[PDB]
Amino acid sequence: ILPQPDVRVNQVGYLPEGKKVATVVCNSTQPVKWQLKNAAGVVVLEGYTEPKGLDKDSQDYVHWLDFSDFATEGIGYYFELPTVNSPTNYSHPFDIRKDIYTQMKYDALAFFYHKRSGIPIEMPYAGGEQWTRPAGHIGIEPNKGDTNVPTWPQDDEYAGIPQKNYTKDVTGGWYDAGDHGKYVVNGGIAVWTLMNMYERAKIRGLDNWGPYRDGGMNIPEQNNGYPDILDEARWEIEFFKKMQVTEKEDPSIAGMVHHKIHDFRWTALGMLPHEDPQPRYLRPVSTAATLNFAATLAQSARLWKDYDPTFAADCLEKAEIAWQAALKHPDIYAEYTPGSGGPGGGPYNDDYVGDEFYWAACELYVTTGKDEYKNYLMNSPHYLEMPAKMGGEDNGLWGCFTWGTTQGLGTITLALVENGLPATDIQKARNNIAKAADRWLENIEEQGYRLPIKQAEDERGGYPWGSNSFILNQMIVMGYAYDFTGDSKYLDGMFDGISYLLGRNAMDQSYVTGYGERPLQNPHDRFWTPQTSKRFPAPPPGIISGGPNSRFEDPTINAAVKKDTPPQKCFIDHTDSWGTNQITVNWNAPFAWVTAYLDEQY
Ligand SMILES: OC[C@H]1O[C@@H](O[C@H]2[C@H](O)[C@@H](O)[C@H](O[C@H]3[C@H](O)[C@@H](O)[C@H](O[C@H]4[C@H](O)[C@@H](O)[C@@H](O)O[C@@H]4CO)O[C@@H]3CO)O[C@@H]2CO)[C@H](O)[C@@H](O)[C@@H]1O
Ligand SMILES: [Ca+2]
Ligand SMILES: [Ca+2]
Repeated sequence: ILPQPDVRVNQVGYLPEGKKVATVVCNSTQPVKWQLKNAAGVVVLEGYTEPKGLDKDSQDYVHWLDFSDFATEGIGYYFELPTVNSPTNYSHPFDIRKDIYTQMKYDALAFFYHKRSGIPIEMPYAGGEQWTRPAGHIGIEPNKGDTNVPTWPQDDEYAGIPQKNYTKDVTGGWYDAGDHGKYVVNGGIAVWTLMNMYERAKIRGLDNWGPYRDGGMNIPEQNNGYPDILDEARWEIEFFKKMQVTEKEDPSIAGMVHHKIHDFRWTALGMLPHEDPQPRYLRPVSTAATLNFAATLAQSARLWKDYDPTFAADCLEKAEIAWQAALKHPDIYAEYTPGSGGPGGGPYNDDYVGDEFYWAACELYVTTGKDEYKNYLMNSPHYLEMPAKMGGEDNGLWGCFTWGTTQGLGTITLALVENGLPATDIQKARNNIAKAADRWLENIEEQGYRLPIKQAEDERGGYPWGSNSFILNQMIVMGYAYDFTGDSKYLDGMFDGISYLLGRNAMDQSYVTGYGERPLQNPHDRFWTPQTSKRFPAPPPGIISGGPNSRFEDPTINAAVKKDTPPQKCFIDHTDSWGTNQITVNWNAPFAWVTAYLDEQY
C-alpha cells in the first residue's frame, strides 16, 4: 500500500512553463522549509511554504508550495521538507517535460472505441489483446437486442408514458458507462464535446494535427478519407438517427427521439456486452433527447459537409424534423426511476428544457443561418448565457454545463463560429465566458487543493455525483477564455484543475486510469473489473473517475467511510462504488477535449 505524501503534486508531472502550486499537509501553520530535489538527491531548488490553514472541503491544515518559477526538464523530481518530522514529508516522484499529455490525449479518445456497441473490439485498435471482445448487441443470443428492440412493456410499473408497440433496430452507438445502456441524453453532450474540440481545431487551423486528421486515431476508420475524431463522433450520430421515430411507427410523435434503450432490469458486474441476457427495450421519448438530437445533428451537418455531403445533408434534414417535433411536444420529460430495483438503466430525468431549445437553436442557426432559429436564439432567457454556477439537480452546483443543463454549450458555438449575430452580442458571449472563468479562478485561490469548484449551494452541499466532470467542463470554458484573451491566468487555471485530477487532492489519488503512482485501478465497469473476478482485465489508460460524491449514493462508499467524511474525501477506488468510481462518455469526452488542449498549448 502507498503511504500518501505530505506534499501533494501532479503525480505525472508539469509542463515546463506555467503556474505550479503543490499542496502540503501541514497543521504546523508557520512557513516551513521545502526543497525540490532531482532524482539524484541534490537540492536543485528550495524555499518556504504558504500557510493557508484549515481547508473546509478536506479538513486538512494546508500550505501552498508555489514553484512556478522553476522550469527545468527532468525525470524524478520530488519535493521534501527537512524540518518536518513526518515519515511522509515529501511528494511522489514527478516530471517536468513537454509531452505530459501527448499520449494521454489519445488514450482518452480510445475510451470511445472501447465502449462501441455493435462492432467487435479487435486487435490493433484495442491496444492490447486482453481488451478484445465480441460485438455487443447484434441480436445474437444471449443478447436480445438492438437489431429488434421493442418499445417498453406498458404493464411495467415504471413503463413511463404509454407507447405504441413496435420495434426498431438501434445497433451501434456507445455504451454510456459501466453499463450497457445507450442514452441520447448524456450521449448528446459527450458527442458534442468531441465534435466541438474538432471544430475548434479546424477554425484555429490545427485540424491537421493529432487526432483531428484521417489516420490520427488507432481506430478501424484510420484511412477512409475522413477526419478520425469525426469517425468516432459519427458512430454515435448513426445511433441517434435510428432512435428518431418515424411516421409508420407513431404519427402522434413522429420526428421525436426515444430517450434511451437498455436492459429491462440491472445485470451484475462481471459481464461482456454479448453476454448480457436481459430483455432490451426502448424508453418513451423526450423533448430533451429530441433536442440533443437536433443539436448534435446540426453540428454534425456543418462539420461533415466537406467530407461526406450525403451524410452531412441527411443530418441537417433530420435535425430540423426533430426541432419541429420538439416544438409540438416541448414538454415531454423523462421521469425519475430508482437507481436499483427498477429499469435496467439510469433515468437522466429533467423537467426543464428551455436551455436544450436554446442549444439546438444555436447549433441550427450557425449551420443554416435561418431566421427562425435566430429569433428563438435571441429572444431566449439564455441568450449569450454562460454559467459559473448553475440553477433541477444542477441548481447551485458550480460549473458551466452538464448533460442536463445545456445552455452554454450553444453559447460556446455562438462565440466560436461564423453566424451573423450582431458582432456586439458575440462580444458579450465571449466576455461572459471569461467572467465565468474568473469566478472559478477565484474558487481555486480560496480552495486548499486549488480546484475550481466549491461545495454546492443546494444545502446538503458537499461534492456531487461525478464532481471531477464539473472540473473538466470548467477547464474547457477556461480554455476558450485563453483563446479570447491570451491571458495566461486562464491557462494556469486549467493547470490547477488538471493537477487536482492527477494527484494534488485530499486522497493523493490519480482519478485517471494508467497514470500516476497511485492510479485509478478499480472503476465501476462491467468488463474492466479485476475485483469482481481475476477473469477480467484492468482497464485501458486515460479513463477518468467521477470522483468524490458526498451523498453516499452507493452501498460501498457507505460502508467504507464514516458519515461525516469531508466532501473531497468521499471517494473509494472500488469497482462496486458506482456513485463514486464510475466512468462515462460525458466525462471522458470533456477529459479528452482538455488533454488535447493542454498538448497543443505546448
Ligand atoms: O443521480 C443521477 C445521476 O446519474 C448519473 O448518470 C449515471 C447513470 O444514470 C446510471 O445509469 C449509471 O450508474 C449505474 C451503474 O452503471 C449500474 O451498474 C448500477 O447497477 C447496479 C444495481 O443498481 C445494483 O442493484 C446491483 O444489481 O448491481 C448493479 C451493477 O453494479 O446502477 C447505477 C445507478 O443506480 O451511470 C451513470 C454515470 O454516473 C449522472 O452522471 C449524474 O450527474 C446524475 O446526478
Ligand atoms: Ca478516418
Ligand atoms: Ca435541460
